[PDB]
Amino acid sequence: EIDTLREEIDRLDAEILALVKRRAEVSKAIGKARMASGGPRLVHSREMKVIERYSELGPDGKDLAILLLRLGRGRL
Amino acid sequence: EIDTLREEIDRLDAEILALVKRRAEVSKAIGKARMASGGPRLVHSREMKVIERYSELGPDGKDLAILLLRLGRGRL
Repeated sequence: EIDTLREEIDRLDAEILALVKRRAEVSKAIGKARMASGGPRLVHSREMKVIERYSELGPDGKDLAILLLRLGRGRL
Repeated sequence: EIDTLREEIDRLDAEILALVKRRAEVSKAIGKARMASGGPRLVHSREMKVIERYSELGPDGKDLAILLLRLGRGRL
């Protein structure tokens, strides 16, 4: 029944938004700790593994991982 | 400490991936029920509200909502 399915979607989006906001805050912290310690960014090791993880969803999955990594970027 | 922050990221991504997979399955169902009942797609009402919800994250947020809606599209 559509309305039950719709309310399942709204529950899923509440959970996703909360987790993405937290992921953005944690990534920002990791960024601070990288810059405040030098050392290269882990693009080809760790970031590529994150993109591969979400690639299980298909190519819109790869793009989703790319946006999550953008959300973790430092602001002045 | 980086390694603790890194393990928090990996926990957050496990949760996000599980919820996105479920959201894809539920959206597909809503799609089936729409087609199998006619009626217009709720682009300007419901989909726009989902994009607005994720827009709280910034423009990468708008793009994230667009990809979540794509993941819900029917396959033969």
